[PDB]
Amino acid sequence: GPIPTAPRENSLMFLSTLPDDTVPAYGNVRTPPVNYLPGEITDLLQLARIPTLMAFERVTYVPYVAVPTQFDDRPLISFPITLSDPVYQNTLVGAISSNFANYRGCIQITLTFCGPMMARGKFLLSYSPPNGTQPQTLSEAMQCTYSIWDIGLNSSWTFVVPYISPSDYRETRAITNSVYSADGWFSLHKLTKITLPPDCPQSPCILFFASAGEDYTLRLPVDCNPSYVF
Amino acid sequence: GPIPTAPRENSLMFLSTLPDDTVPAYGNVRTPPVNYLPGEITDLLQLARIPTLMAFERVTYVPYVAVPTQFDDRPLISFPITLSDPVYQNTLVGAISSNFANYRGCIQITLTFCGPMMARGKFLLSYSPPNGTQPQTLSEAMQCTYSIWDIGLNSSWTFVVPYISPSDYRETRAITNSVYSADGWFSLHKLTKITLPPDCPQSPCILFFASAGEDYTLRLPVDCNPSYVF
Amino acid sequence: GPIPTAPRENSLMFLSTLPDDTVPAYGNVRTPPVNYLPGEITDLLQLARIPTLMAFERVTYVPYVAVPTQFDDRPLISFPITLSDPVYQNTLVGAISSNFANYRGCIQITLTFCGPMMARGKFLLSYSPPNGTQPQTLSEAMQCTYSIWDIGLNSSWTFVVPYISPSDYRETRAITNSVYSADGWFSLHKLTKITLPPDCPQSPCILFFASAGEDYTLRLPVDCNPSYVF
Amino acid sequence: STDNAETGVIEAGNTDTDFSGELAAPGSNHTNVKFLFDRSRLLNVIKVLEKDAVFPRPFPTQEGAQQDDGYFCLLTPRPTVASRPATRFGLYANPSGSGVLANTSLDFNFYSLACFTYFRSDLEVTVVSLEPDLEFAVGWFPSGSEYQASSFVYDQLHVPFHFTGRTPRAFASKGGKVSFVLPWNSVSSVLPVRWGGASKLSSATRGLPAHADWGTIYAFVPRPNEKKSTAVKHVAVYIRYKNARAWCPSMLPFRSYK
Amino acid sequence: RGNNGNMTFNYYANTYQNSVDFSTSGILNPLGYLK
Amino acid sequence: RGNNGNMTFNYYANTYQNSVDFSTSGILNPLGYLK
Repeated sequence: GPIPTAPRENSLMFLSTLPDDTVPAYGNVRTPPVNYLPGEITDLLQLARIPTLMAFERVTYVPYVAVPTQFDDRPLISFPITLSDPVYQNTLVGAISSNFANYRGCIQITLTFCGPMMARGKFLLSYSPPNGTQPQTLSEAMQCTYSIWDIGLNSSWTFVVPYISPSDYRETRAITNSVYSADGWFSLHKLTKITLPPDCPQSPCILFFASAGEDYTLRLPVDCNPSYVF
Repeated sequence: GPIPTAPRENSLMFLSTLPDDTVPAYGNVRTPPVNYLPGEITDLLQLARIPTLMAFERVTYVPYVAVPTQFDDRPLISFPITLSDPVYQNTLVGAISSNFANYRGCIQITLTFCGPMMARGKFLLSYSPPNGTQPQTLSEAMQCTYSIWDIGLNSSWTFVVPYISPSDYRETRAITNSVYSADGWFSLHKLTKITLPPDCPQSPCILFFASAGEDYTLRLPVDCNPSYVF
Repeated sequence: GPIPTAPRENSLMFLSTLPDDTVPAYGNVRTPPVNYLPGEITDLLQLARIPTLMAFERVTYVPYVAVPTQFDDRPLISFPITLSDPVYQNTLVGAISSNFANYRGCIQITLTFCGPMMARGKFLLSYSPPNGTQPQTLSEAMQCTYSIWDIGLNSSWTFVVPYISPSDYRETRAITNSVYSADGWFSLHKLTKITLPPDCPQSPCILFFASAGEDYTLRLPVDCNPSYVF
Repeated sequence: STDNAETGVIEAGNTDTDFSGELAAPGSNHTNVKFLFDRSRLLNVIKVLEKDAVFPRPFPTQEGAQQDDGYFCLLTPRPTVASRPATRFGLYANPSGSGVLANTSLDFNFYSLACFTYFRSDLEVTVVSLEPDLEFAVGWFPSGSEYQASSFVYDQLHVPFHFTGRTPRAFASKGGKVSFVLPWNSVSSVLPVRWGGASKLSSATRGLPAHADWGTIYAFVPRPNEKKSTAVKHVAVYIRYKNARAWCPSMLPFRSYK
Repeated sequence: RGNNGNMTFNYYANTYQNSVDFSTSGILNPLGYLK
Repeated sequence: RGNNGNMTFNYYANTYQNSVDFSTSGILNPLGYLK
């Protein structure tokens, strides 16, 4: 005999994200093998963990920064830590992160000196947690978390921004500067002036790379912005 | 082949209280741990069993009662036993009970004397089951259930209203004074006048607390009244 | 994947007598015990098997029959055997039977003599299966099924109407006198006149009771008649 | 029985302590917190979109700004105003004069039984029509995001972008209902019934949480921009907490004495 | 038992389908006795 | 547990029906103590 049943209030509804399959129409098809293609990607983090070049303003954009010769106490360059900020816009970390809502883990920064082999100097890198006003001098910078990097044989030096947050997970866009979106600043200080022998070009250049850390993680997908087509 | 079935008369109906779940949309989410928060509440009785302050009229409301100096045979104070009565209105027992329909168990009352340490006296507490007219004298009060409490070192004294009912469970509101809603009266009698040494303030004050008993129980939820917002 | 199924032609139908349950709304309720009430009824036959008083016309109704003093050959009283007949109307057997359609088993009749202890006499009880015309004399009555009952110490005497039918089960109402509804007559004959000593009241009275038998049975419920309210 | 209430801790007693008697049987356990809160209830009533929308601006908005009001509903028991979180509940006792009227909402039952401090639970949503034989759809996006506002041209027919996206969108047949459940997705571990902190480090408003909600919901008509009708339409929103928990006692509202 | 035809499957739990009495801590028998 | 009547069958997996807390590496007890 017929099994008696009563459908629920939710019937004939079409839900895009429903976690289930549907009815086939043209089954029994067999396809060519794909064993010959190497380098299968299993998770997009594999691509998020590859360094890429950032951008700045030369006033009209370049990835590097030119070390001046004048003497002043302001930071050489400083940008905030917010994945929606323009500097991270074109880097892979930012581009992928803009399609989600939350993140964890430690961000990573890398530099490389491309000046003459005969030069010598030292630089100071610091990371300042949030405050009423951002740092503006070496004395203030020394107190926060910082490290000293000196020009030598090896060319590059890596820096890690620790994950220090009042809550697990953080927003990936800053509609307003709540403590859950913005997380301080990063700034670079020229500790000592550069020394060059006679008859050498002045004003060397330095280069930046940005990538995800070891324990980086994303979550909660979201729809993407199509404005690029225009 | 298709399983033949016939839906019942109750189909496509939306029932708020239905005991079942529905279809997920955005599953596979993982949340932060909450092991760090102490004091999880498992049942609202844990809160119903905490004493709180009642209220009376000073003619314009105070929780305490001032012992006069005049001599008269009427009860010092008497209020009915009905959870919808104003005196229990703001106490937790009454406030929570107003959201249900039935109750059981024994109610509990507590007092505390806050007068000078040098005073001495005695009081009589009585509970009168329902009758044609409420008690109005000590001779009548003595016959019902009662106890004698004397001022001493310790300050407080607890009293229990027994559950004496013609039926299991009782209504928590009194639309009309059927025997299933009202359950008598409670009254306090000043057995002897207070004695004080010279140069001391007169008219000490006494304080009341009300709470649920050990074997208190509620049942059958009901919708709440939103008038408080105005 | 979804289970494919096809509902039958009978869907969304509301059938009052359907043998199945429905969806709950406010479950998890617990009720008081009822162990204290004695005399639970499990089947209405328990009540159908209790004797009750019949009725007759005194021309305006009484349960008893007055024994005359005149001499005649007609039966003292005779009524048909049909549960829809007025005499059984108010008795429990008839009242309950009017709510069903079929019946079986043996009906039972009882009498009780309430005259002076000093009286003496004899009576004849007979039951006549259906015929062209009903019996009208003792000679005819003797041939059918009958019994002799004599006044003595004990007051009551029981009589059983056998179930003699051309088919299993019989109708409980007589729209027309088919052999499946009417089943003959019952009549009482005064064999000898009553003897009384001088200075005693004349015309004693006799009383009737009607009840279901041991092997009585009902079947096939039917809707009831609400005319009593008017 | 003699005791001292100043110690704070008082042990509950029974009738037998001071008189002859006995204790009563348990009965039933309808006071369980998990079992109490699993019941649907009305939350808010909103209009139905018939074109691309413009999300309302922040609160310091002056006059003359163009936007769409009353089209979005927040998912949170706390008070809200103009589709944005608030701190004080509002009420219009004199519907007259110029100015736009601000939408408001609240969860009367939840705040009538809000005896604790922190809360956490999943949430199941349902929608229902208030017009005869209406066709509509419902959209949603998680906490801490924003609604895309633009359209595309297909065959010279404008189509709003909110049709498509990788965050749930659902359709219902003529006179049908929409139902589904959501997870707990806010960054905070628990939802604060009452709060006394500040979100921004300066110029903040104390006691106004930032992400105390589940998401946001809206409804729209599946037709192109070319079919903007002449009459407004409304729908009703129902929510139902699921597998709830509480963490710290508090006090209940003040029932005023006439 | 009763006017219930199903004899194989029950979906909801007993305490939700029916009401129960909380605890405390054949041929028909006749009514009315004489001794 | 809760206002849930089904006790026999669950269709979807637990991690899709409910939210879970990711790992890291009877009678009612009283609230408030005195010593």
